[PDB]
Amino acid sequence: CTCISISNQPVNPRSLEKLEIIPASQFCPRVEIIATMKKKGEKRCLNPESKAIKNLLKAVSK
Amino acid sequence: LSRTVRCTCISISNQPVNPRSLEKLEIIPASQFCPRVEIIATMKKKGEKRCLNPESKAIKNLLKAVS
Amino acid sequence: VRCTCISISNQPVNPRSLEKLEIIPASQFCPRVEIIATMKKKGEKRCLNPESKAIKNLLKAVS
Amino acid sequence: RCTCISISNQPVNPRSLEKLEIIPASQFCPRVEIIATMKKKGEKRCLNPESKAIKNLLKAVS
Repeated sequence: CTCISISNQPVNPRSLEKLEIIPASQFCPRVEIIATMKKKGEKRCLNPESKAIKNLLKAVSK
Repeated sequence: LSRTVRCTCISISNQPVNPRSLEKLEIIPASQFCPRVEIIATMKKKGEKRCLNPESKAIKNLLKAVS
Repeated sequence: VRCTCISISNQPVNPRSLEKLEIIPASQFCPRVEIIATMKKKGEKRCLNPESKAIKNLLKAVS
Repeated sequence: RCTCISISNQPVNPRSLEKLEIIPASQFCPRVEIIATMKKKGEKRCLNPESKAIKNLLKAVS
């Protein structure tokens, strides 16, 4: 897929420009949570398993 | 200061979306370029881009649903 | 469709802060050319003047 | 991680283009990319930033 490497690193919501979620397609057996950081626009993936993701979305809501 | 450009969504839809029909989904929290969160649903069919109303209680379950 | 540009800046673009640059030719619900530039920092967008020449340069300087 | 996997070779009618975007070589994708969004069925297509045509096409669409 798009992630060459998933990250277990925490990401502070307030540093999120746009969070992207791409459910398992027909040519990518697995979920993909790509975060796009503000500064520099750093793009890194997120381990779908990690627990903080299980609430990072609820965060980017307000 | 005042913002130069507009937000990405002309309209936000209250209609719910079946998680399995989503091909993508992206949350874009506010900024001083679009002072409000825009939830964009990218459907599988006709690569259409429908925006979802973050207010809709519907667009609060669709996220856990995708993972 | 609509025109995303509320404004257009005559300021010069940091050819190296240019995260991404879009060129939306004139449509129907937006009868004009819009040149949007997203700067890396914060990923903030800024419209550029398509009549200006800063474009002949910048645009070319980005390929 | 890059957006463009395989840049296209065949010419894009300078008018039949709905939107064009340039992403200069970044710390997240070593190469200057050019995605041509097509009106009809809004297909997406990576152009070849080298074809002398492109250099001119980016000019024409302004």
